[PDB]
Amino acid sequence: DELYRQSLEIISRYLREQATGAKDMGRSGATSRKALETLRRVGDGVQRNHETAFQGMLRKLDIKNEDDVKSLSRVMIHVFSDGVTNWGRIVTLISFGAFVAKHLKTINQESCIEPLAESITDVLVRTKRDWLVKQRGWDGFVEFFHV
Amino acid sequence: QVGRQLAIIGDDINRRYDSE
Ligand SMILES: [Zn+2]
Repeated sequence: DELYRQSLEIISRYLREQATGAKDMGRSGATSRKALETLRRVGDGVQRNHETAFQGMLRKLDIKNEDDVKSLSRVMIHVFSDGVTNWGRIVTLISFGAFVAKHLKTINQESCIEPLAESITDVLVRTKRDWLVKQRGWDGFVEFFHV
Repeated sequence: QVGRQLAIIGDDINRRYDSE
């Protein structure tokens, strides 16, 4: 499942880099590198322009431990519950994932960041694989925003 | 509530990049 592997590598690297402040590639490295750079520009913009909403959403989720981190899967599924899929929703979910990741670092729950990245990746790849393939994967992601 | 609020924000982001 290369689409899962590539997606996890991009999403995990972004969440962990956002949480730790320290920038840390396999197959399709050139595309994945542009996707991660696109994610830095667009995702940092999303978190800044919607910071107040994200703060309230984070407080509502009330994440105090690793057990509270097993509820986000149902939240991520809710993003696409109306049947609509687009890159804006996808990048917004990953940006909010990075926002949670920063929170998890602050409360010394850094070990939860990887299961969070695996859960975001699973929802995208498991429930939207057809759409992601039709949109040409992360090449299409990079092209859609064309920063 | 949270996933719906993310969907709304994401649609605004999508419109911003998609509009011709
Ligand atoms: Zn609801």
